[PDB]
Amino acid sequence: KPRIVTSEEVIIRESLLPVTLQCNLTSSSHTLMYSYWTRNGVELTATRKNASNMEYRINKPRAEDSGEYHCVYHFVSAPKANATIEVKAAPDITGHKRSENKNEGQDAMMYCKSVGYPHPEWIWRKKENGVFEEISNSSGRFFITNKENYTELSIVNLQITEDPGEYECNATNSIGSASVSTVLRVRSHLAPLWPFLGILAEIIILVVIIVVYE
Amino acid sequence: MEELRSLMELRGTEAVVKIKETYGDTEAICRRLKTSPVEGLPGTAPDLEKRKQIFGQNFIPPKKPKTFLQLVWEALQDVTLIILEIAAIISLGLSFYAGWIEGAAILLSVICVVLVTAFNDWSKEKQFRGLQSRIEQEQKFTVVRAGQVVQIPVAEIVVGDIAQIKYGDLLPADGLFIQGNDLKIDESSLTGESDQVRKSVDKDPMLLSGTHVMEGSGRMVVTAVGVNSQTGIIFTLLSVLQGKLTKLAVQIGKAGLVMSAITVIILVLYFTVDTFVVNKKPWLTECTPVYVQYFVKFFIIGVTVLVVAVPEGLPLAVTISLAYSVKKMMKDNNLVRHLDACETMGNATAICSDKTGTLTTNRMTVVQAYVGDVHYKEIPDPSSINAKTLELLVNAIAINSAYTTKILPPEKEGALPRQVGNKTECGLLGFVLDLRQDYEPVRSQMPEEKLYKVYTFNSVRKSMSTVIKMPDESFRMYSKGASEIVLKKCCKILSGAGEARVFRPRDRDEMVKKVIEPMACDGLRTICVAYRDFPSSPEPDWDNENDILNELTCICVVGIEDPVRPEVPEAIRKCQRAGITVRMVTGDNINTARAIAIKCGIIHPGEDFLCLEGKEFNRRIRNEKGEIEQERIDKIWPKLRVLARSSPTDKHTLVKGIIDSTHTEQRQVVAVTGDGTNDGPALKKADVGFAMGIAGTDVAKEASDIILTDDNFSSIVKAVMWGRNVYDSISKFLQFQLTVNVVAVIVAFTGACITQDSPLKAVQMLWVNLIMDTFASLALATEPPTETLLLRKPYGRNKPLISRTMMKNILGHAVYQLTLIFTLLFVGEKMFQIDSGRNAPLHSPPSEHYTIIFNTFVMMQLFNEINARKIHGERNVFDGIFRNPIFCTIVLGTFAIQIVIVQFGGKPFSCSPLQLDQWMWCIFIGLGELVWGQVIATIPTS
Ligand SMILES: Nc1ncnc2c1ncn2[C@@H]1O[C@H](COP(=O)(O)OP(=O)(O)NP(=O)(O)O)[C@@H](O)[C@H]1O
Ligand SMILES: *[C@@H]1O[C@H](CO)[C@@H](O)[C@H](O)[C@H]1NC(C)=O
Ligand SMILES: *[C@@H]1O[C@H](CO)[C@@H](O)[C@H](O)[C@H]1NC(C)=O
Ligand SMILES: *[C@@H]1O[C@H](CO)[C@@H](O)[C@H](O)[C@H]1NC(C)=O
Ligand SMILES: *[C@@H]1O[C@H](CO)[C@@H](O)[C@H](O)[C@H]1NC(C)=O
Ligand SMILES: *[C@@H]1O[C@H](CO)[C@@H](O)[C@H](O)[C@H]1NC(C)=O
Ligand SMILES: *[C@@H]1O[C@H](CO)[C@@H](O)[C@H](O)[C@H]1NC(C)=O
Ligand SMILES: [Mg+2]
Repeated sequence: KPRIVTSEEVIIRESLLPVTLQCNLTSSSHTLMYSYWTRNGVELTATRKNASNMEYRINKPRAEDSGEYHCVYHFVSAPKANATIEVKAAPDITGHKRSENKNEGQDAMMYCKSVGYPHPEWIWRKKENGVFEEISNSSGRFFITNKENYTELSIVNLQITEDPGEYECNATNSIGSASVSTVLRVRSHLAPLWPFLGILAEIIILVVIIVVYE
Repeated sequence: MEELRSLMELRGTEAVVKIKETYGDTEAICRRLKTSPVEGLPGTAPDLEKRKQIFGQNFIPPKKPKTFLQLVWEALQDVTLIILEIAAIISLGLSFYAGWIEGAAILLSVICVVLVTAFNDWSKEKQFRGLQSRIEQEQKFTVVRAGQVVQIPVAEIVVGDIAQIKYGDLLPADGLFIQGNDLKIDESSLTGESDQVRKSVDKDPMLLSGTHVMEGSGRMVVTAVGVNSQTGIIFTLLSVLQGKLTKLAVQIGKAGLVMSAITVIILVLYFTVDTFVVNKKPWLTECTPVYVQYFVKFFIIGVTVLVVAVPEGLPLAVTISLAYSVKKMMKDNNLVRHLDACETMGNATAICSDKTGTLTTNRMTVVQAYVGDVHYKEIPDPSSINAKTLELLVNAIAINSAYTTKILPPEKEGALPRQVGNKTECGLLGFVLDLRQDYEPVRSQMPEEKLYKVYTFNSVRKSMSTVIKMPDESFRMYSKGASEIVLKKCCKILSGAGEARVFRPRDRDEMVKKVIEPMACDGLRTICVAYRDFPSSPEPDWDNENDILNELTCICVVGIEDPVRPEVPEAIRKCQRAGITVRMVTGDNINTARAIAIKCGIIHPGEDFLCLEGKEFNRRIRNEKGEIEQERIDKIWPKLRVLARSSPTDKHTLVKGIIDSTHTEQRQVVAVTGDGTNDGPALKKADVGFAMGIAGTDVAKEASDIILTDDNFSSIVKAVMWGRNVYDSISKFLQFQLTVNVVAVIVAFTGACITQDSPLKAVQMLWVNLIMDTFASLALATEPPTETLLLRKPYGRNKPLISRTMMKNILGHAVYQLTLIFTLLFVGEKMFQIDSGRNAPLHSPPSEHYTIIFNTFVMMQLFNEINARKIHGERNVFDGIFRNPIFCTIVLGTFAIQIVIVQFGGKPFSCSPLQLDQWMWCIFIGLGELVWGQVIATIPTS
């Protein structure tokens, strides 16, 4: 089994200093053909050379870059040697819906897609008189699906009395936490009726004035 | 083009001798042309078509109109559109360093506008052309084809046609004189010499196109027509309201310019100060393109303010109104030769008219007779007359009157008999027929040869006489006179049992008071019929007609009445109600003129109005030496209602005296209704001159601005109404457009001061510009007139365009719209619960907030377009809305296009689809516009 010595883990802060990750193939009796850096199982471009020792320099380290880096070694007749260098960062939400407008008795969907490593545990909160209390799945009409970097909250058969409010995704991990919020609005089925009554009142008063004065 | 073109060049007696050398006489010319002789013309269609193509030419120059592509090319070259296009091109190019969807949109929108505007022009000019065509159709000339005398358009005259020439006619083509009587022509239009040339076969048979037939009658054969004519050679080889509107246009334009510049500079300054000074940011030229993008957007919005602020097409609107009124005016019997005289008719403050034809139907009938020393208010029975005097009376009337005046049979559809010739003569003939006799046998016993001494009727003598040699060894003289000239001359009366009683001054003075004066007071022209006997003297000296027309014997006295038209009393009442005084100019004696004027209502019985004659008028206006002085005229004209026994130049004197007097506080605008051969100059001195179409000389029609096709005074009133309408239409259009550009501009500026963008984007602003300029002008400038326009005094020349009520409406409706739009722009997020589109980042998607603002703006503008139709504080807005289909079509089409724009086509127009609730709310605000209009209509302006 080949021996690989790797650099220590690095926590990406707001500092702009470049970060270098190192792998050294200290013991190998096999003929090496090549080696390559990968992140989350994705090959990194232009990282295939002789490279008996691997260096990766990141000039502007950011939260989006942190991940599970691997330096894989491939030989003639020996299994590839992967090793592991893990880079952590605070979580941060990239995209989220500003508002959700749906008619009553319909389906509502919200999501908070974020980035970072470790993958953040996702919890949803609802505004209750100024304090973000937890969401209660009492009626069985809330459905929360959690993934690595994605979360999805779905509501079915919207009721105009309880659902309208503001919902937050808290997104915690081992470095920090990051939360954003969304506003949900439920529209009644009787909305068009009131302006129609206003129009009728306008027409009748207009007709009354015109007829009376002439 | 043939030798006939070279035939012209008489200049004395060259043409006659040239004909005698080359052709022989005129008969050889007639047979050379393959044309039937004086009897008639073949008139066969293929032959006339062929000789129209090859022998002559259509008597119409083409005048060369323009095309549509030239119109769009001229519309495209507007400077501000070029600025907008280059800004859009820069933005589109820089967006690549889907933002392009903005810039491209602008370009396409521009290509739309420069189309529609161009189309508008191509429409309105078309209308004008149509009118001109109709004018060319009303010009007709009398020709002889297939032995029949028919009227054909002047454009149909071809070489070889036999054209009949009457006095007052305008010669349409170059021709040869064949036969006629005492034909005198004025050739001042080609030689500059204003004397009447006498045309005869043996001296000068040339007739030139464009000359005026001054006297006589005859026939001619056409030789040269069109560009080949003499007058065609010279043709070849070579507004208060508009001026007052232009100043308003330029003032508003410069105000909009300075406002747009201020907006652009304040945006640039605030953006730079905030981005650099406060939030300290390095230049970082690597990211420098974004900065300039932020500038370019600003620049674009500045331009979109300017195109809305400057009124383009404001002074043009007047013409549009005319282009959609003139045709309809033709259905009220007003053919408009000069369009400038239309709106001038709105300001008319005096009308000078002539009695016969205009106010009286010219249908002369006899209703009173005095024959037999017994007044007869009704036509007597033929047996009830005195013995043996009826034969003498009918003989005198038949032989005396010209034999050409033949009363045509009443073969018209259930109509009165048609009268041809002198009206007095044919009236007396009808009176003779009314007594149950027939002048046809008496006229058949006497051809023209037997009569040997006839004095042609002329206005100097006011009488006409003839001499007959039938009695053996004697002569008999028959005379008809004005009943004032000849009553002095007669020395005996045939009365009683037929024996002559000696007439004396003593009983003459009382008989003039008994019958003649009341006869005139009943509005009856008085004509006296008399005779005399000449014995077989060695030689009666007919040359000294002063003594020959004396010692007659009065056969009878007859009254003739031309009834006043039924419409002209009410028409004159309506004219006087609208502040337009009316005067009458006539050639009758003062009694009959005064009676007819009282009948028409021109002069009330108990009023102080002068009814002085022509001779007294001339004597008064030239008291000092023998020249006309304005100060002397200044006393007569203000109270001159009826002018009788006038002369052709008296009308011109009166017209100029009224038109150029400085005595009145307000400048006077006169409108003379003359019609005559010698009535040319007067029509040119007055502001607008009316001519008569049914019975009018071509010379009178040539110099007139408007032609009345019914020969009725009432139609004149119509003209006034139409003229006033034009002014009103402009006003209401000006009431709408201004309001829009008072709101839009302000809104943009206010946005520019608080937010960093305007709620109305570029293409939306181009849509609003299209609504406010073209569609608004078509909808509002073309409004049908109403009779109520005749209930206000004529407007002065100096008066502001924007009145008090117009400005009150502008301010009030702008206030309402501004309040609603500001309230929406600042609190819509909470009123509708739709989030807030304010401070949107660059390249952001459209939001519902700004779409609601834009939609409610357009709806308020449409309902204000409905409100704009009433200027004079009228409460009932919907009065007569279905009389104008263009208004309804335009408003509903704009509504439908708005519904399509808001829902579909969202990204290019910066719009997002709206639900039903928000649409109903927008329409609710739109109707609140009308409610607030009714609210503001109750505020007293004074
Ligand atoms: N055939 C005639 N014989 C004799 N006298 C005539 C004849 N016809 C008209 N008169 C008279 O002679 C004068 C000619 O006037 P005329 O030119 O016909 O009209 P006016 O009196 O000038 N009025 P107006 O038609 O309005 O211009 C008048 O006094 C007539 O009454
Ligand atoms: C790791 O490899 C680099 C690159 O060759 C080398 O400079 C460094 O000394 C190596 N470190 C160790 C501990 O082997
Ligand atoms: C690099 O080259 C050296 C020297 O030939 C060799 O021993 C080693 O296996 C190579 N490594 C590769 C090709 O990855
Ligand atoms: C390398 O091999 C190990 C074997 O345990 C595996 O866990 C790891 O995921 C591999 N690396 C990659 C990048 O697949
Ligand atoms: C999350 O991780 C998956 C791994 O397959 C990747 O495809 C996706 O782009 C990542 N980001 C988001 C926002 O889901
Ligand atoms: C809520 O309860 C319902 C009960 O039917 C269940 O289907 C659903 O998954 C629950 N959701 C959560 C987030 O617990
Ligand atoms: C997520 O939850 C933490 C832990 O309670 C809370 O304090 C915080 O407000 C949330 N995160 C953010 C970034 O607000
Ligand atoms: Mg006359």
